[PDB]
Amino acid sequence: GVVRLLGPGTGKSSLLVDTAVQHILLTGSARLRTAARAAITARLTVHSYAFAVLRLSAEQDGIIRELLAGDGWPEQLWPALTTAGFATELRDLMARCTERGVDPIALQRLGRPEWLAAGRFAQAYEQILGAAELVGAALEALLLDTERNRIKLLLVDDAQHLDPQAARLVRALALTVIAGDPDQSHPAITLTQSYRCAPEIASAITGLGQWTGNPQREGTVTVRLAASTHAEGTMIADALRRAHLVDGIPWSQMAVIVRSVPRVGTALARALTAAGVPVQDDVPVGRQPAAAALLTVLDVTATGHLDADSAVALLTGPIGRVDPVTLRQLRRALRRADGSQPPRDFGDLLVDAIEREPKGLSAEHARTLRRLRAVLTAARRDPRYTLWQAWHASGLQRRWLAASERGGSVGAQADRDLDAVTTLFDVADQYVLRGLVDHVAVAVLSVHGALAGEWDFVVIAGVQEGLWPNMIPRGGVLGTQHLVDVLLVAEERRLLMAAMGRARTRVMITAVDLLPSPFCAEISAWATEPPLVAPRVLAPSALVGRLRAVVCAPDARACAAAQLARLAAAGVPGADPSQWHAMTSLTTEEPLWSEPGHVVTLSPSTLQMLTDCPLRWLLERHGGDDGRDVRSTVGSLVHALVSEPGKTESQLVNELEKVWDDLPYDAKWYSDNELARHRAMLETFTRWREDTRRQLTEVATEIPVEGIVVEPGVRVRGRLDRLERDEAGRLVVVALKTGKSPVTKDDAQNHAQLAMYQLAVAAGLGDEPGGGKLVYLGKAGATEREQDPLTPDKRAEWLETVGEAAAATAGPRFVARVNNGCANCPVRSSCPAQ
Amino acid sequence: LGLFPPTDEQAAVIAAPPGPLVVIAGAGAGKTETMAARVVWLVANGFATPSQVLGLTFTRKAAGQLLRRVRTRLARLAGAGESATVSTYHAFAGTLLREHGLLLPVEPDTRLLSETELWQLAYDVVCAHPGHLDTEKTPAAVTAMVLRLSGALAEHLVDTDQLRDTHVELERLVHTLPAGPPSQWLLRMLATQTERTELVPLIDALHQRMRAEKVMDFGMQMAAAARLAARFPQVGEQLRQRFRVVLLDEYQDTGHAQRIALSSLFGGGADDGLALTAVGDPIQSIYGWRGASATNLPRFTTDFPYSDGTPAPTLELRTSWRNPPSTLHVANAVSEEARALRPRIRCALLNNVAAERDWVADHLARAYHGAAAVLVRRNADAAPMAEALTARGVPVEVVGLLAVPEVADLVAMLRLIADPTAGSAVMRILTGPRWRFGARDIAALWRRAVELDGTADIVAQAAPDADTACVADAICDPGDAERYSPAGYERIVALGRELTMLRAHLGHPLPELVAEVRRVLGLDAEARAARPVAAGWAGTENLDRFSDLVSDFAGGASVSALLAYLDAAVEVENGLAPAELTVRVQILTVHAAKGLEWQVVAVPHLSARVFPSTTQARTWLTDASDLPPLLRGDRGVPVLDTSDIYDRKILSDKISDHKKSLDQRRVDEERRLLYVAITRAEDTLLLSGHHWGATESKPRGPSEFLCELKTILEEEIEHWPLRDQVVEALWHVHRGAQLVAAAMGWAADVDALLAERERP
DNA sequence: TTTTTCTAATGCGATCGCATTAGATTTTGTTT
Ligand SMILES: Nc1ncnc2c1ncn2[C@@H]1O[C@H](COP(=O)(O)OP(=O)(O)NP(=O)(O)O)[C@@H](O)[C@H]1O
Ligand code: SF4
Repeated sequence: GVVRLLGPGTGKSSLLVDTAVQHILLTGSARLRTAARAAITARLTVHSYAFAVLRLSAEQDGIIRELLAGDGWPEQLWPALTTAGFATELRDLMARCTERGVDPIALQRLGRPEWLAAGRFAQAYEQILGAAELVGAALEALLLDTERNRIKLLLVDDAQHLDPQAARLVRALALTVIAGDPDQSHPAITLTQSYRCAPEIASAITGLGQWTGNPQREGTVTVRLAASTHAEGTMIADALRRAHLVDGIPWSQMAVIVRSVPRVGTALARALTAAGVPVQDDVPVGRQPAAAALLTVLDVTATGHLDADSAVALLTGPIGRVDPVTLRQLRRALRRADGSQPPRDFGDLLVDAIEREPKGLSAEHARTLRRLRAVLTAARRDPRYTLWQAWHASGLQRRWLAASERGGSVGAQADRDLDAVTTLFDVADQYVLRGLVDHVAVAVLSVHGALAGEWDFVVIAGVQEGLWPNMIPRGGVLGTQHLVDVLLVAEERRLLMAAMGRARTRVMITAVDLLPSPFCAEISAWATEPPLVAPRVLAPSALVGRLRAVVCAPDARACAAAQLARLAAAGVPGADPSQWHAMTSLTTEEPLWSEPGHVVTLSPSTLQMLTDCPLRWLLERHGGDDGRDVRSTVGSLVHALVSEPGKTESQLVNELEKVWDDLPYDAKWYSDNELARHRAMLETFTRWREDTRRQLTEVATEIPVEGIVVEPGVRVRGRLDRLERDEAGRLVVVALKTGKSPVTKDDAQNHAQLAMYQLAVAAGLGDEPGGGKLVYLGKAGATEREQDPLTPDKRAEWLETVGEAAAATAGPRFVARVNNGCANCPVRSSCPAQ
Repeated sequence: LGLFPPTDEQAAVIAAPPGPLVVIAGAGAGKTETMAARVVWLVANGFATPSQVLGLTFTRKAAGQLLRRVRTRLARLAGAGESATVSTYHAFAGTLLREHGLLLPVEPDTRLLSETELWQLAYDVVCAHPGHLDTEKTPAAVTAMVLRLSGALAEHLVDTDQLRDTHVELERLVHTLPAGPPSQWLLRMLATQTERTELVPLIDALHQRMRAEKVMDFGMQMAAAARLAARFPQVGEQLRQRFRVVLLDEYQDTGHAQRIALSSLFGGGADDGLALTAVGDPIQSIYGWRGASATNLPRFTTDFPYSDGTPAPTLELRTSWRNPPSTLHVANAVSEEARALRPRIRCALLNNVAAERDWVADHLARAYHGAAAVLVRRNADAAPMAEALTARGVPVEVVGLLAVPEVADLVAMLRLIADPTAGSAVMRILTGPRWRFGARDIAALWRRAVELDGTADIVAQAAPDADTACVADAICDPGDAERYSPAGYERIVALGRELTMLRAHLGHPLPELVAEVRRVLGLDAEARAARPVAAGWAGTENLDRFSDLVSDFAGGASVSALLAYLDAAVEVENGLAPAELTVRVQILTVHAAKGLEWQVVAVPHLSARVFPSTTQARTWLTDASDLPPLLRGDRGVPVLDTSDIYDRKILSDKISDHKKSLDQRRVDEERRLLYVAITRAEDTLLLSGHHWGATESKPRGPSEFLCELKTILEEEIEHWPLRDQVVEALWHVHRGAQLVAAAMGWAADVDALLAERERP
């Protein structure tokens, strides 16, 4: 005959095995049938059945895309045809008619001109199988006298979700138990004994319906609203942590059921691993960094020799691994042997150490070159006869097998190594050397994967009004959903009923307040407060932060300090007052020098800087500076060309254009507009020098200055740019600058750089104060700011400024004034004045 | 049936028949209370369902507060006898392009580019342009003109080919004309207009790369959504069959791309059975530089007609509920000569900036301690006026994620790992509250770092492989332990062994390294110990949301990316995330206070050249990226005629007078910032203005405002060589650590956490 | 050791060009 047994958990698939033994099967999933024989061989599908009856996806995806390109469309869709987002709306129209058995001619009876063109495209696709029309073809193939007699018992076991073209592959063979469960989408058998739900949980479900419960269960249903998305993700990781640790139900008994895992369930699994709670857990194979370590050795072997940029990627990878501060120790110890005065690149020097043997200096950096020689000898002396040969000749893979044992950081890192290393071996055997390279815990999950789990504790997250009733419309161009029903709030309410059915111990429904949906208020009348803005946690780095917050505050202090005493006795980093941040001490608090015969050494370019802020001086000098700043090394290439005494005007321009190509500019339209801007900055010099050659006379160019300005006695060290000699015997001072914006005349005579050069001209190293110029190459001619000759009174007014400032570099606790240069300083984030 | 009686002036907006309708909602009259009482009347009296309702606002804050009064007044409508859809403007066009997106063929897979990642994509189409730009400027200064024309062509719907022929028929009126008396300045006007047409092939290679990657902008959304409605008249047909009552809020800020999208769809003369209501006042239209449409309040009534030629009606709805008199007599006189709203001050002038802050810190501390908000135009200006009020004793809430001292110690120390040449993020580490180095041990690491270290050779440095004597390889090789102190050598060795471990976790996946550095640091335990007990357990809000931006980004190289991405966010975005509080005196700006109310309101700095902000103002004839008004939409913005000029004394007199009309019009956008500041009061009001500034050599007086408000209050306290004060700082826990040291429902947790620690 | 913005004004003098420079270098949302 044909019998049927139409609630959650009520003993249906367990009853179908008792009939399947007492006389001595169809599940619908390749995972559900694994456990289905685990209950049969302990007592003792559809899409895999119609395949054998017809025996006795991206390849499919490209076929629609190619025929759309060559092609009775209504001519409004003619721009859309060359796209790749029209080949998915058209693919899913032919899929929602194959599940319902509609001929391509049968769609043409429905016409609405848009469906008639799909009705012509579908019969054009037959003339040119898949995993969708497999059941629909075995029904069209149908032997049935031999087939139906071969079977003594038919057990379909799951008919609540089963397509109508699959409903007539069973009914053709219609022994014949038709089990089903008619709510959560012939003699009749009903069931009421839940067998898998508490009477508090079962009354929550059937309250929403407008079957009894297991009386041996103890259950509770609760609803908790949070106040922010961050606080909502913490009380979940609280509740999964209270329950395992205080109550005691283990992991792999808890689950977080979400509506849709991209919108919520990916941002929530990050905010829940941080609280110590495990998640059982995607990425390509080419982007896997441990996989492409050894694929480069394939890439090098198929080209005969290793390049420059492809050989540094082996040092920054897992084969021979260097940190970023032992490249800087290799590069200094490889430019010391091949010591050309303009030194080479680092790619061109790295090949000459792998190939031959560098024997000038190597102690520990030779071992990191042997494990690159020995791999690149096994690549020289089927390709998988060399893949494993290159693998084994390295010292690699004997590391992590002696390191996947221990380690919480390297431990999962070593397991993802071999799981990505082995998954690249199996891509090689499926190819069968240039072709192999050219071709290459809590279960958080959705509602449609939450139908095959036991799950004591269940948390339904994200039950808010934006996404649990999806008001997100699904209109389109082709109009699929208007076709799917001619050929919703109440529908999504079943999913919230079919989610709470999987919980036997407890149910937690969680939203935010971003509003509560009108489903959570319908739980409150059957369930057993303001929203939470600051939620309690049970992490050991969460208690020690709160206990320290009350014991350092403007009764509870005596309670908290006893708890921090027992935390510090076993571990818990952050509890001992030897580990607090506000309880550390300075290292020295001793001055920079003593023994008062000491003589400091100034320099005239850092003397306005040292009267402007002394903390700025201590941390730009003595390390701490952002880097190279290419506008400096162009403005110093010009000071070199101008400083030569025997070159003409065309001699200088030709020597700048030859060297300019080695300057790291992006935007090669800007590397040309900065050369023509710096050709004219050499024209402006010789136009100026010949204009004032009648007034001044050169003495020397780029003079080193080193003497004793005062005798703590100061010491002046610098390089004067270009010293001149006036017609009255005086000695003016020229400081050629390459900026655009000149300094004002009110600041042109308090200029602390020129006022130390002419102070060094007086008293030896002449002996007249002379003057001072400041020539701005860049912006009649090049603008110049002038400074007067010195008096015997303004000298002493300036000599006390040098000596008073030079003693502010000695002692500790430097001043930090707020200047006009705060907006352009590197050391700003560690400034106490900010 | 359960509420208050409506006003007689509100009994015409509520009982208005279906059809287009305008409400000129004045200052503080509460256009949300009197709007949910029309969704109810258009349901209880028939005419709709509660699922045929659409409500559109700009911000998402003013959208979530409209669900909470539609849903409330409808649950009490079902008490005596489907939910309405409320969404923003820019999220209503993302919906409109996922359904009908393939007609005008834009992909439905199209990701929305962020402000920071949009800058990352146009910087690389400027640094890879094969040509001869010949522009005095730099890259990273001409890619902020690409992003400001292409954000202003996709806002007036120009299509990039009308811009190529604008420099002609003005460059010939300068040369082909004769004088009446090229002038060397009018050529400089003409230099900027031959600069747009040199960066038209730059912004058109930006659009062709935003289609080979299928990504868009927020202003690119309304460009494609505006065109689709006008081109295909079937989109509006299937939207007037779904929504039968539509609400439009703060419509005075609606631009021009949001105007011909909402006028082709919802009734440009389409269906008279649709009840359509747009609200907003023309007199709080304070933006003007962001959505910029000076129309939409005059050109609404002739734009949404009765479909038979008759224009729509317009309703006054002017009443003030959260506003007392004697603060209306000012605000009606401010907006005079520019129906006056009717109901249902202490002016001053000091001669020092630092002492005028004492005057407002008197009243803000005398009425607080006797038993309020300060509206400052510039945020940078707001910071100083929080220490002059902290010393008085009033708690202060002034309203950058990358400048938070727990995130900024995690951006750095993630930069010492990657590149040991950023030296400015080594002094952040060595001088911070962990391992406090002294001055003598910093200056002895630098001597170690030097001892480890011609035109053809100067260019040899400043190469990418150049050896520069950095500090961070004197940590990993400090030398001999006789240069440091015995306390300062024990920390360098310790620091070295921390970085050698963290640099091996560098080829690992990227959000598993930001959560690994943060554990080695003392973060998430020192971030909560610096939080008061009254907060709760909340300490790590803005440190968790850093790591919900590293893992969104890395869906990552950790050296090439996150250091180029975070540093481009500092300049371009000035902080990726602000981070909200639990939520005193609020010292918010004048743009962040649109829609709020307080008790005592202080508008502190009404000096000249400060509130009006006349300085740093430019128009279309002195910069390239400013879109001339011949083709600009809503062309207000008066355009020079160019056709009545036959002498050079005529031309440069048109230009020098059109340059005053386009700047008179920016003084008019200032008086609308008084009116959106004065009326935010509910009680007494504090107006003031200094005389001597802060960094001048010549004083600036009061503005045109403070010289006018003295004549308004009189027809009023009589409060009517700068400075050389230089701020500088020399470079409980000790009480609390006595208790924890001398000791050796919180107690049940510690006994539970030790059940996992003492059990393998 | 020494180095690095740009605009639009505000005054000059033989109207308008060349020069100095003194004031600043705004405010700020909008999808999944
Ligand atoms: N008499 C019983 N003896 C033992 N276990 C029982 C009994 N009655 C019910 N159960 C349990 O109840 C569960 C039966 O699951 P089952 O009825 O197959 O699930 P379902 O909710 O009907 N879904 P499905 O199996 O896909 O049809 C198992 O965990 C059984 O152990
Ligand atoms: S911000 Fe001020 S104190 Fe700090 S380095 Fe710069 S000038 Fe010196």
